[PDB]
Amino acid sequence: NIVTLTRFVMEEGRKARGTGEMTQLLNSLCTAVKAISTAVRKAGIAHLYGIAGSKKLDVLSNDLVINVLKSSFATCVLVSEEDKNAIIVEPEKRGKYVVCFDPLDGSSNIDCLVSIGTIFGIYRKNSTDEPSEKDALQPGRNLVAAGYALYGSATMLVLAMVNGVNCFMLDPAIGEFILVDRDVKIKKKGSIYSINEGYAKEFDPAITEYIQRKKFPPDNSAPYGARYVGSMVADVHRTLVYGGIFMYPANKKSPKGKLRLLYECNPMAYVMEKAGGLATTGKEAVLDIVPTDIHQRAPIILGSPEDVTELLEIYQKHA
Amino acid sequence: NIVTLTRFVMEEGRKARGTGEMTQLLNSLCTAVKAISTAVRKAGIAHLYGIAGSKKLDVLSNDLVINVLKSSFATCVLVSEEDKNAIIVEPEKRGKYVVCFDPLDGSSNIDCLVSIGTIFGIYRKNSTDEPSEKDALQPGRNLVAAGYALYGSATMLVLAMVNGVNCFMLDPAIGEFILVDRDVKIKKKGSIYSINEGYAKEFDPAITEYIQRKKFPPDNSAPYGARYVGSMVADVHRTLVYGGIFMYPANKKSPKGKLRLLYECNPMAYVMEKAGGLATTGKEAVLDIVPTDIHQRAPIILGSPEDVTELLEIYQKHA
Amino acid sequence: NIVTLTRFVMEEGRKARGTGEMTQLLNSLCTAVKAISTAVRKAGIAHLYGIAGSKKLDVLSNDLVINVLKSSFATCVLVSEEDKNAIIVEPEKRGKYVVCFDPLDGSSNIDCLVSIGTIFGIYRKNSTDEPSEKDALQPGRNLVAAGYALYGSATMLVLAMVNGVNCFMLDPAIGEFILVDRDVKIKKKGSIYSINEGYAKEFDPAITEYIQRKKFPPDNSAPYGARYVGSMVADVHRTLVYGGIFMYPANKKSPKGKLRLLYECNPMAYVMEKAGGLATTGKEAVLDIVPTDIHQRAPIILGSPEDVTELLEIYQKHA
Amino acid sequence: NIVTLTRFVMEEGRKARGTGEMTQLLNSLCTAVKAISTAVRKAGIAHLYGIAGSKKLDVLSNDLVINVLKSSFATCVLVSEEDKNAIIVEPEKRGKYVVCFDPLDGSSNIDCLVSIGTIFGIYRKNSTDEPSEKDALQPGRNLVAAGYALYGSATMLVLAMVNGVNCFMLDPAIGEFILVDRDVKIKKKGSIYSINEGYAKEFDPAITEYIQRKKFPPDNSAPYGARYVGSMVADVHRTLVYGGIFMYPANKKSPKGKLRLLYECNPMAYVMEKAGGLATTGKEAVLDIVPTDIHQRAPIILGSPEDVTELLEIYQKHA
Ligand SMILES: Nc1ncnc2c1ncn2[C@@H]1O[C@H](COP(=O)(O)O)[C@@H](O)[C@H]1O
Ligand SMILES: Nc1ncnc2c1ncn2[C@@H]1O[C@H](COP(=O)(O)O)[C@@H](O)[C@H]1O
Ligand SMILES: Nc1ncnc2c1ncn2[C@@H]1O[C@H](COP(=O)(O)O)[C@@H](O)[C@H]1O
Ligand SMILES: Nc1ncnc2c1ncn2[C@@H]1O[C@H](COP(=O)(O)O)[C@@H](O)[C@H]1O
Ligand SMILES: O=P(O)(O)OC[C@H]1O[C@](O)(CO)[C@@H](O)[C@@H]1O
Ligand SMILES: O=P(O)(O)OC[C@H]1O[C@](O)(CO)[C@@H](O)[C@@H]1O
Ligand SMILES: O=P(O)(O)OC[C@H]1O[C@](O)(CO)[C@@H](O)[C@@H]1O
Ligand SMILES: O=P(O)(O)OC[C@H]1O[C@](O)(CO)[C@@H](O)[C@@H]1O
Ligand SMILES: *[C@@H]1CC(=O)N(CC)C1=O
Ligand SMILES: *[C@@H]1CC(=O)N(CC)C1=O
Ligand SMILES: *[C@@H]1CC(=O)N(CC)C1=O
Ligand SMILES: *[C@@H]1CC(=O)N(CC)C1=O
Ligand SMILES: [Mg+2]
Ligand SMILES: [Mg+2]
Ligand SMILES: [Mg+2]
Ligand SMILES: [Mg+2]
Repeated sequence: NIVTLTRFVMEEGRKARGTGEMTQLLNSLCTAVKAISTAVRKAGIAHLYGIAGSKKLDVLSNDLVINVLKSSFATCVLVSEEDKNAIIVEPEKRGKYVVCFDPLDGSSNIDCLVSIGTIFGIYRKNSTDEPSEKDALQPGRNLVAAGYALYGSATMLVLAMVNGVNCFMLDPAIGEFILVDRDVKIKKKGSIYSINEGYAKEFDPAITEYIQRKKFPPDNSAPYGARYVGSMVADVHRTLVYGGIFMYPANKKSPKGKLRLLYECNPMAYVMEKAGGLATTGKEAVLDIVPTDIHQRAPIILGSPEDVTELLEIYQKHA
Repeated sequence: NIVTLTRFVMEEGRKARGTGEMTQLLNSLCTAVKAISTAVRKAGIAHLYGIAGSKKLDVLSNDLVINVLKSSFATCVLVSEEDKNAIIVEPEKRGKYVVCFDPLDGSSNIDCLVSIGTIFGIYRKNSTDEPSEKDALQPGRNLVAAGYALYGSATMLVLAMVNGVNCFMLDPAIGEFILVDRDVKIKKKGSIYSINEGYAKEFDPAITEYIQRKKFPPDNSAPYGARYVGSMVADVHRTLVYGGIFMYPANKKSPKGKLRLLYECNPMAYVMEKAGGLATTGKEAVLDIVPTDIHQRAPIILGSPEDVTELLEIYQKHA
Repeated sequence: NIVTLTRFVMEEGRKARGTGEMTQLLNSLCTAVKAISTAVRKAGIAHLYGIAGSKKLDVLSNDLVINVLKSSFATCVLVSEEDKNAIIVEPEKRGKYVVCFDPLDGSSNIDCLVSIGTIFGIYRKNSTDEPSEKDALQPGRNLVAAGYALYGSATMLVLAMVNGVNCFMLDPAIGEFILVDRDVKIKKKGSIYSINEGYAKEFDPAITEYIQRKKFPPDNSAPYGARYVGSMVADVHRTLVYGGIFMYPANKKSPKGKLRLLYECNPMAYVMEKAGGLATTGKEAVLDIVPTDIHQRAPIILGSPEDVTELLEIYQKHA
Repeated sequence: NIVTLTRFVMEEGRKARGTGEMTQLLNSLCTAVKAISTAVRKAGIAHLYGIAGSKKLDVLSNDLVINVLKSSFATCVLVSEEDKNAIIVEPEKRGKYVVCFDPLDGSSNIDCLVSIGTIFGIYRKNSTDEPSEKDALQPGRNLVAAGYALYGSATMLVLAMVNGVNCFMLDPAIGEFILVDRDVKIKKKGSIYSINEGYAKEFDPAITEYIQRKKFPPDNSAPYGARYVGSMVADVHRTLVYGGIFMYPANKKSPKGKLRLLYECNPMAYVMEKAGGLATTGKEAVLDIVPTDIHQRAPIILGSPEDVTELLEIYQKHA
């Protein structure tokens, strides 16, 4: 039997005996992602170019996520990469979930048709205080659900929750995601490393050494191949699906790293851990950082455990 | 006024006073590419997964190109990356054009949702001999038309002919490509370099030196950023659209390079030259190589002229 | 706030405090209908016509409904117009719902591109006996849910449940139904009558008289217009949405009428009553017939109450 | 070999040795019709209903036809049901063709999801005068091409030209029409008659008699079935494809009939004659009427020759 995402979410919801609030939240997200995907793939562009005489994607994207999420009646605080402040949802529309998201990531690559994606993280609100931005400032270890949709050759939604990681391909003919990979586990050790080497001159010494190992294995094994798409979601997904390592460590231009903690790193740290991989800054597990700002950045190295561990040891060694 | 690809091909055809054979050829290709794109984006996958109880993409892809091209009644010799021998078309279906193509490229990246593409090159048959594979063995300088379709965030067809390079976005809602960039010119000098550094230990000395320049500019300018998707069509298109350099030089694993001369390098060499860029092996212009085998490989460095020229000078210097 | 069908079903489910079984059932149906719609509108037909070298719609249709419904884990007995016997679902896949449906209706009109549709009725299984066909033999008054999807200019799903009738337009771009008409009420009296007059010579005398009234109003009011598409779902939907009357009374060729009781008449009788209209055979309310065979037929007159009542009075008068 | 509409138009163009102007015209139309079809089937409606916070179909429809047709550079005078005056195209955009069209017909049926369609007729401009509305006032016998697209269960384009009638199904997955019926011939005699009987009290005496024959065959043959969708394009297409007769004769409300001569009747008269059928007002062949106003109406009876002839004889008899 074929399993759609809507059924998958619904059975899981039933299993956990939820009141169905989170299920509605997940149904919404899932709707939002289909709307973004159709917009990404440029359906209807001929209208912009005057086919009948007569918004930018990342703005449209953000607006779909915000409106559809408010529509779920399941959230109370949203954080979007696109908005300077946490969005507090209106009382009449308020539920218990806090959702951090990046509506459209890798848009420095929309002119180039580069694979892009949406990243989401979902927290339960615990405090009884009138909902506020501090509700977003929870370490990633407290995620209830997290994943991303990727708009690449095809569109996939990957959703990690307490019980594993699942990939659902979008069948754009019928507007339905199809379970295709169940209980996904990253391989222990990979063959690909993924970093922007253009920063070779700002790299710290453990990264420099690690890059040399990959190219000239001190033990005379096969050198890793290199891949760097420049879309976190594209690169992380290849990592998840094929193994290897993905790095965005701190550099002089970005001394606390470049990627964002709340709505890029953490979600991906979460998918990686439930898939058996690791996600570190080099000094600490990503998921254990207690954030202090909703747009805080962090360095991140993630992927196959043996690989991330080999780099951690090099950071350790450079005491 | 909006301009579709079908109208663009047709006006150009009219302008050149063609008998309309090449126009039919280009209309077919354009159809084929839409069929591949819908298959790439996985429409109808739910059927494979048993939505109603009850082929691989690159095989499907190849079959669409062959059948649609035969359908144009405009070709006599096809070369596909997927077929060991040139396909000679049947007399009743025979026209004057020779088409070299790669039906689906970067499929080592379909499990990973990596952007993939189709690359085509079109030659006129000149000899009067019964059509044969030697009809494919023409230096790329003799191309009449060439381009690629990219299946990335969105689908684009790029078509270069004697009079410039044009990009047409696919609007999947109505099955129509829309002219979006006219007369495209690569910038003289870029900021991105694109190579698989995992081969750092097989690289020849001009490549090694060039990579160091990009990372540590001897003149203290800004270091290039690195991008490597691992799909020739994705990487070349970013190059075309944003400038920079793309390299696949020879290595010990691949001593004559890896990419294919007839249906990957040449088409891209052609798009690059009509867009004002360069495409060299390091010793000679790609388009001037007289091929001797339909699956011959060549090293290729291509992109922005100042950039390719800086590398050529380093090859020259290492006399 | 926009309301999708998935959210609508889910909130209603929550409201009724269901265990979510019926919700899964309704989610499935809703999926099935999108798959049928894409097949109806002929996506992918080029493959049948050899675009890459190398089932009938109503068979495909039936198979989608059966497989997707089994997939819901919510049903135990299915009745399809297409299957001679009730389908008993397997124990491991068994739930409490009995679903009578017509997978694709008005296919005598697929060669002609006539609007066609899917009709469904859902009963709860009450008896404790090992599920069997008698579980389908429930008067329509016991329906829990019922409606149809129409594949006409656009695709609409209409769903009637205890609390009213709702119409959801399919947005085929994102595979999502959008609530567009809430709590739909048929108008008391209409201006259109819908019957196949080609049977004028078999018509009983109350129908003959009623047809004359519509054309030559004995009171000198405006004569009704006539519409007869020949697709029950098309004609009933126009009735629902614009008012008037729809008739398929008994004739010599079909002495108990032509339409089917379990999976055409009853569902439509149910939509009509919750929308404020009537559905009679001429002697009794359709919804009160206790069926004795799963493929039993019945005469049906349905639509706006004043209109159906005017015809009932004529049947009464012809004592 | 599969045949797309674009190839079909192009080969025919080649065969007739056209300069390719009409080919561009037909390519445009074909594009326009795909844009209308996607709009009809309501892709993107969720945007109207606020999926991201934040025109009517027949207006949109009209605008697509006008802009795409101007885009062909092939026309000089357009007549649309929607515009009070002929549209004269601008000199820089001017070609030789006159196109009469009805952008979206049967919209009195968009609330009801009734099958609707677009009807077009194409004339060559013969006079040398500065193009004007009299260029539209040509009897239908002078058509060069004519047909309609139908938005019904699926979308079909039917195109009649001097050499026969051809039907092309739209495959919405790839935005391509597929030849499915070649050289279509209506059957000599049919079994269906199609008229709005609600006008029984205004009908002239030959229509009244003809209707009685269909229901009570004076020769004791089988009575015709009745079908009346209320969309000219739906009813005419069923007629073409299944045979029978379609009538919209004059009534007191509409003493010169209701349908329009330039952009409904004539095109359909033309398709019918090239398919072997007839199209009469009852006194004269539709195609031979010399129109005097661009929005002139005419009575029309059309379909299978034996059938139209049986009605003509009854009009003759009622001397
Ligand atoms: N659809 C679902 N899938 C997986 N887990 C869920 C789902 N719904 C609820 N849960 C678990 O049950 C908790 C409470 O559910 P709720 O009543 O929906 O807020 C959630 O925070 C999850 O831990
Ligand atoms: N559609 C077209 N676009 C651009 N150039 C064309 C086109 N059709 C023909 N040409 C030029 O005219 C030559 C002969 O055309 P043909 O008669 O189509 O083989 C082609 O090889 C091209 O050089
Ligand atoms: N999604 C729903 N929409 C409307 N009514 C429902 C829904 N789910 C359940 N109900 C009502 O609750 C009953 C039991 O629900 P269930 O536990 O899903 O079988 C159903 O038979 C309906 O009467
Ligand atoms: N694509 C076509 N299909 C069928 N007939 C055509 C086509 N193109 C041209 N013709 C015939 O050739 C005439 C002149 O063509 P043109 O030069 O396109 O205006 C047209 O009016 C038609 O009679
Ligand atoms: O150009 P850089 O510095 O290598 O940045 C690449 C990163 O930038 C982003 O687009 C911005 O978030 C990421 O998706 C991607 O990983
Ligand atoms: O793994 P490598 O050796 O870097 O190869 C990448 C290249 O391989 C291909 O997929 C094979 O043609 C190209 O599209 C791409 O440029
Ligand atoms: O040709 P008839 O006898 O008027 O039948 C029309 C009816 O037939 C069906 O196609 C068969 O169920 C109905 O949808 C429609 O109402
Ligand atoms: O309601 P009536 O008078 O039967 O009109 C039906 C006709 O009206 C139109 O919608 C108006 O052109 C036609 O397509 C159709 O044949
Ligand atoms: C496209 C445009 C751009 O600037 N890049 C990032 C290097 C792209 O991929
Ligand atoms: C996906 C799968 C694979 O092996 N790679 C190439 C390194 C992918 O991108
Ligand atoms: C199409 C084909 C057919 O026989 N009819 C029913 C009268 C159609 O509508
Ligand atoms: C829909 C709405 C309307 O008034 N009718 C025409 C009788 C429809 O079909
Ligand atoms: Mg981001
Ligand atoms: Mg290749
Ligand atoms: Mg039926
Ligand atoms: Mg009209």
